[PDB]
Amino acid sequence: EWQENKSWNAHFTEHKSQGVVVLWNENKQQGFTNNLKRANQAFLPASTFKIPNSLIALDLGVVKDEHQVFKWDGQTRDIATWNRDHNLITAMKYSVVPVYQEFARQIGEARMSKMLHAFDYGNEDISGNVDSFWLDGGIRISATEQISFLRKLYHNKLHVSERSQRIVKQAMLTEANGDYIIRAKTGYSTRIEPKIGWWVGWVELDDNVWFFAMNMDMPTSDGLGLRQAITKEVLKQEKIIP
Amino acid sequence: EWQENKSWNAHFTEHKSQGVVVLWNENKQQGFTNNLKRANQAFLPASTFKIPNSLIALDLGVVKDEHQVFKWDGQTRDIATWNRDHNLITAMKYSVVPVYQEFARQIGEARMSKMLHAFDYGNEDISGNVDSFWLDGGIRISATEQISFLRKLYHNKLHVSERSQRIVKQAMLTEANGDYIIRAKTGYSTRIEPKIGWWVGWVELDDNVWFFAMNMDMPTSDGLGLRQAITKEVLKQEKIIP
Ligand SMILES: O=C(O)c1cccc(-c2ccncc2)c1
Ligand SMILES: O=C(O)c1cccc(-c2ccncc2)c1
Ligand SMILES: [Cl-]
Repeated sequence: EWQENKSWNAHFTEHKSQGVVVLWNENKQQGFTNNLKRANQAFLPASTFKIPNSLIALDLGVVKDEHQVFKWDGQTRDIATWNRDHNLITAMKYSVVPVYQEFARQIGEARMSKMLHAFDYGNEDISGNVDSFWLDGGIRISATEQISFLRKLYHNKLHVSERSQRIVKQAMLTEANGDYIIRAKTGYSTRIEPKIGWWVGWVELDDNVWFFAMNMDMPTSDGLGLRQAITKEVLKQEKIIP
Repeated sequence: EWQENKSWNAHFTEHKSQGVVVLWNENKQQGFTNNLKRANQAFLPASTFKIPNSLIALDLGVVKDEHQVFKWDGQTRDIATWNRDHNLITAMKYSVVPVYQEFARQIGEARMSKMLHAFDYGNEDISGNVDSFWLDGGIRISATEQISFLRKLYHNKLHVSERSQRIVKQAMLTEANGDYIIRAKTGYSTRIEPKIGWWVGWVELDDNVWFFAMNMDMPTSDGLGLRQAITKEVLKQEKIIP
């Protein structure tokens, strides 16, 4: 079941923003959120779509392994980190859109659609440009649906090879220490309203795993750092991390 | 290719200790150490042997995956974390000797011997008790030999399944942030003189990989923390980590 905790809103109001945090206790099979309605509100996935995109590219051979180099095309873009060669790890670390756009082109409209249906991903609607539908197309997904999708990935239950799912889980590595491990992916939807920021993944503990998925209104890029900051303060309140 | 940098000794002396640090730049294929002799002096692997031990156990089916639970045998031991159920992740995280002793028993002398030779691991001598040879048996490995093994693990070139190697590298995960990822294994040898502590692994960067292997005199358990502190103080000096 699910369960609402309005107290987390204090973290959002503390930063003069508003959004939703959704946690899932794998052991107890229980979910927690500050806003059950927005937890089920479907938004554009934006760069969080790089998870299923990576899975499909790997399983089809578009990506050989996490070391394959995808050379810069030479176009100077507003994000400096995008103007250099990348591999799967760095491409996901820096949310390099142009690399995954090339993945989607080679994947193809048809194969992308078939796989997202097998993943049961959001509304499964890729309408728009094959190389930007997750940014300005018709695909939509809610926070609870992210967790459902993420859970399949953790258990290697998605309909792709185990290898592909392990590699993507490796590429999602964000932070790790003696207390926890975080495998997650950021997102920043700016092309179509509402402008929001994503952060979806999970926290690995010794004896349990806490899946999470959060989105928040992001009218300007200054507040991107709040995606992780607000998430972590909820984790510290729930005593999941020191 | 190899170069000696006696300046690093300052990090050992300010802590009233002695030891060796060995670095290998994968891109440039160059190695650096503070003591060429000790870098090639072979010691007992101790708990660093849990890398090859895990690889063999996985490849033979002794360990099904990183989720298989290994039940505490109900015998109280002086290490609190050992009086607990474990999987490969927590077992390696907490150096749970009893769990790996059962691995070796199930693996068997013959298969254990055969595999270590394929790995070209240390002196490849499993002489002693199958359930403790890496602690008070005849097997020996030097810091430089550890790196040659670690490098084969990183490139999946060892004579075991790719999956087995990916799993162990996941279990080796120790620390991660926006600047680097560390996958390593600690060691603490006390049954045969000299008493030492190990730390072998590597640092993953965006554009390079730094392999490392260090051991230091450990007369008492009070200085175990210096294994990581000293190693990191060298990494900062070589500007491998901020
Ligand atoms: O957080 C993300 O996922 C993401 C993706 C693409 C671009 C940017 C971005 C845009 C402007 N200034 C800073 C960062 C962020
Ligand atoms: O650091 C390790 O890898 C390790 C492995 C096994 C045991 C111990 C140990 C033994 C006594 N007191 C404290 C710790 C340490
Ligand atoms: Cl990993």
